[PDB]
Amino acid sequence: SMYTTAQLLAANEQKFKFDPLFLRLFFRESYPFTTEKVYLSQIPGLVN
Amino acid sequence: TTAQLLAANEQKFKFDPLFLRLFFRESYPFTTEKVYLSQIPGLVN
Repeated sequence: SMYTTAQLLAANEQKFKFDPLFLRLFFRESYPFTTEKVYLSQIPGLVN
Repeated sequence: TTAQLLAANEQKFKFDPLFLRLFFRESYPFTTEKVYLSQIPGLVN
């Protein structure tokens, strides 16, 4: 029952900066593996 | 004694609307008692 008046003027969304350069830049190929575990192997190449 | 008024300058102080001209545009007259300003956090973990 309030008799006052109000007129909205602006509603601004403050958003924190966030930009993914590391994902866009180095990690470029996606391998979705359906199994339980993943294997990674490195072979040394020091021949005496 | 006669005389004549050849020149008469008007003094002025260096005044210029800079902040209002640069940062304040889009005037909004309002026919309302009080105004509302609102903002949304937009902060998610």
